Amino acid sequence: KKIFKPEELRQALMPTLEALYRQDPESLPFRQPVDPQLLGIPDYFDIVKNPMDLSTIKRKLDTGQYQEPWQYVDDVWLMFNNAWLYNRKTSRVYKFCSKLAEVFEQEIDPVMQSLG
Ligand SMILES: CCOc1ccc(C(C)=O)cc1-c1cccc(N2CCCC(F)(F)C2)c1
Repeated sequence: KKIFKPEELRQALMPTLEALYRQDPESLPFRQPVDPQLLGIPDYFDIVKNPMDLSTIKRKLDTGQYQEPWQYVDDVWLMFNNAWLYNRKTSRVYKFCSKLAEVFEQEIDPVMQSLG
């Protein structure tokens, strides 16, 4: 049973998160937690029960909250699923989410092979 050290996870997985941050404009809606009052979308927390964003994932990596790589992947996918659930298919946020999911799939695969 492989035990992953926090710095091993940070060194392997942080570059995949940085690849999402580097997408501009597509990462802009995801860099900070959704603020429904500021954005004028007060129904947000009625629809999205478990919010997630890039800055929260980065903090979890920096503070050793993930014991296994799949837990990090689950949080990235939670962020994507929240955006596809909440936003309309024609919206900027939905299409930007779809682009981030393509980028993430490409970056995470070789990294998971290396962590095996
Ligand atoms: C359109 C209502 O804002 C949102 C709705 C939903 C969600 C989620 C993640 O479900 C996010 C945002 C959000 C948050 C910050 C910035 C931005 N943007 C600023 C730059 C231009 C832009 F990238 F197109 C959009 C969008």
